[PDB]
Amino acid sequence: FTSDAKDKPIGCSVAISTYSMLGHTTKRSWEAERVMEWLKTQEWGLMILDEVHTIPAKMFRRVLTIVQAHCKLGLTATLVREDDKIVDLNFLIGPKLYEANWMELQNNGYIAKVQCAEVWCPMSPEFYREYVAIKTKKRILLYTMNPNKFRACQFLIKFHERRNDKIIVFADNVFALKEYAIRLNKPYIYGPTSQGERMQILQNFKHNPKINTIFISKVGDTSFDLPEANVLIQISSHGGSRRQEAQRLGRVLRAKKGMVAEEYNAFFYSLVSQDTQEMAYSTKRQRFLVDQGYSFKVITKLAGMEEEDLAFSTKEEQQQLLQKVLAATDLDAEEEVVA
Amino acid sequence: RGLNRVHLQCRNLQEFLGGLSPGVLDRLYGHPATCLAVFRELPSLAKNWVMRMLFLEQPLPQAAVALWVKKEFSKAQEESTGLLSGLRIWHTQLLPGGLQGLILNPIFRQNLRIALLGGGKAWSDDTSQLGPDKHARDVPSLDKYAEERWEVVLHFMVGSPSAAVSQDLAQLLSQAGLMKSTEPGEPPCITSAGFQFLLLDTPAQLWYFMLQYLQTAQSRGMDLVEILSFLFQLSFSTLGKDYSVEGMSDSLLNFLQHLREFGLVFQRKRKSRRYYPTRLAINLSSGVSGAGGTVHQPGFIVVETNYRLYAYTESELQIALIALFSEMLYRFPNMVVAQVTRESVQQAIASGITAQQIIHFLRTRAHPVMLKQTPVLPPTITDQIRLWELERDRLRFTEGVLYNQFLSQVDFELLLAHARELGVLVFENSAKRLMVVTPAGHSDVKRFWKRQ
Amino acid sequence: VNVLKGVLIECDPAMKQFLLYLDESNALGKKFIIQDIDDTHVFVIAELVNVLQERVGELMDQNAFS
Repeated sequence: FTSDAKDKPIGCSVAISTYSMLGHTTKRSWEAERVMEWLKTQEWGLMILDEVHTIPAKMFRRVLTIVQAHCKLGLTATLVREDDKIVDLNFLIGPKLYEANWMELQNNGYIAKVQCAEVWCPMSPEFYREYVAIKTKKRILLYTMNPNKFRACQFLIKFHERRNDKIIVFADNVFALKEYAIRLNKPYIYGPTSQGERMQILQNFKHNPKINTIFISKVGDTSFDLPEANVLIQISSHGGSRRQEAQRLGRVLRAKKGMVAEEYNAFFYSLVSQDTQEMAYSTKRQRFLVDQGYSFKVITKLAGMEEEDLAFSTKEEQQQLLQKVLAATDLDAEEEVVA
Repeated sequence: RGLNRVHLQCRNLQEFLGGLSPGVLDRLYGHPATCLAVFRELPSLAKNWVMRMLFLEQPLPQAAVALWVKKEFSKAQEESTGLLSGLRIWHTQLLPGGLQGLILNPIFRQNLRIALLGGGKAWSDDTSQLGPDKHARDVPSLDKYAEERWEVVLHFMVGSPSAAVSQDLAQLLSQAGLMKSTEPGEPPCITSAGFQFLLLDTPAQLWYFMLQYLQTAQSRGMDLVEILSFLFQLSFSTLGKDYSVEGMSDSLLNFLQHLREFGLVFQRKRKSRRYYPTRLAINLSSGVSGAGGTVHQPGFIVVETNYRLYAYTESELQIALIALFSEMLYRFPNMVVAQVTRESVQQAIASGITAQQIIHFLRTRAHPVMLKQTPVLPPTITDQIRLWELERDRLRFTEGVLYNQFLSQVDFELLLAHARELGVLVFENSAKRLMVVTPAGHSDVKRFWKRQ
Repeated sequence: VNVLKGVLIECDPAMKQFLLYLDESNALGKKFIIQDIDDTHVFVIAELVNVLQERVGELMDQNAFS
């Protein structure tokens, strides 16, 4: 029951629905006359909230008033809600019933130990020209397309592929993620990617062991049916909410079967350009991670980052990349839409 | 800021004595205890060879002695050799036919021998047959007194109230360059070196502080050799036993008064002729406090992976030190809570404090519960503490003289050859024919540029 | 003529460009680079190194943000 799709009140037994449909101010459609009057009439024996930690007071108050369910159960990712603000709406549901300790999940392998790391890549002199000169947000590509960041990304991906670790690569920009995945010759998914073209990749990643690394647009910041992976790398450490980043990180990362004895059986990477606006979000992520108890480290260089064949090894290819970045418009350099 | 930040050059016994005159060292080696102090400070390499050679007056050939150590370790043996010779301990003598025989300085030999076995003096020590002293002082009372005195000096650097010290000592703190004279009347101020010293450990602190006293000693007319020998005898003294000021020069009396005021020695009265040496004096040697909480007194800082510091300390001094590099969060009666952060550590860095000082300062004070593990400080903290300085210690300044834009490559290669000839070359660019030379060559090469 | 006393400044290539940009911006109030000599070394007017160290450090901090 959601205006994005056809719905079936007749003989329903479990209505699964979207708050923004139900907490409307005024009817969305005749389909709201169909369902909302019907839903206002039903008395559900139990209400399950999957994202109560994200719903605003007004939408929750409207929903609770409309349904009047006999029991309500609030499911949350984190106790502190981004919409908690002055009033903790949790009391509308009731006390906290239980809290699974991060240590109990890690000690029992339910949630893998995630290696949080940041590749603090030194800024390239040429990119530094453009970084300080470009005060506008077109600067985003400069920290994102630094050869140091690309070469480190390429190595670690090929490393995690050698380990046959399922890995997903995420970025804040269309051109950046495209140029990476294209030059790396790896799958990339975007909004225009048709479901069959998308499923071809997903099935060959979720089940076929050949595809170890896939590239996913900023859409991964939200529900885009992201697959399961053991390693995640942020091409940009620039990003939004720390909790939403942490939510995404846990959503995708899964314990690598049989590797729990290793230092880590899950890995997270976020790539950082030194002396750039990325370092604050990097620092705040670093802090928020250690605050949340996650293990963290910083990376600058590791074996193979220069001992292996990696792109842009010559000044000209670096120049072509930088000129292609400079020739790209602000739109191609701006933050990729999330949808 | 033409050069890098001012660093507190920690000169151990080798660096200090290595600059002294042989006659001074010979006079110093006059006492048996001075020889033992020097000897014990030597590396095990020298320590064994000296002991092995002590009973000979024959100039053993340099090669045979060098052939006492295995091929791979002979290279490391050169370090001890260079030290022993540089420290006048080893003097070459020639075997028949001019072969390089080796001999230890007879004074040093004879004093070590008099140290091990009877000699004309009984270690220059005696009881004077006196009984138990009036107003007996206990070992813990001596330690606390010495501690209190040392704390008062550190408190004086911190500029806290009740830090009672003589102006000559306050002057020395400023004269040594620890307390910066940024304002008239010498109000509490500290240089980078003084902060580094504050974070340094007690034995290295006391050692270098006394080295500055010695550096000013002859400027103050005090007897270097005598004070040093007295200090070494004190380092080899016993806490509970009593020692006498009988037969001490006024120079030693002045130093003894400082030494008493400094809390290294306890006296019944300033004028009394019998005293008890404190733990600090016995422990006054160029050594290391350790890689974790101190053997003599355990650490109290519970450093945690989340950069949170739980220092079980009451001491306003220690607390104030933690405030220099860490951001403090709470004060609790038995424990203090703080966290290390970029800003607060960048405060230490900008004040001129190497991250290793903080790492070691925390290590030496690491609470004993943090022990029983190889790394006492988690790697993430150690790495990020260092990374914070490595973030902002990339710019390295160096004063020099630039030679550029010569008329041809011959000029560059000639000037570079001249820079190579004099070893005054700092850096050069052969593509643009650019050369940087030490400032000493400024006039010499500028004038030569008119001649070439 | 071809001789200057000054300070050799060792910096990484990124801060080489920062020094060049900061000198080009005149952002210490005066020109401070004497010349670029290598990708890692620059020769600088000793008077402005005192200000350079602070303004670079502050701008390195500022560059972290936003």
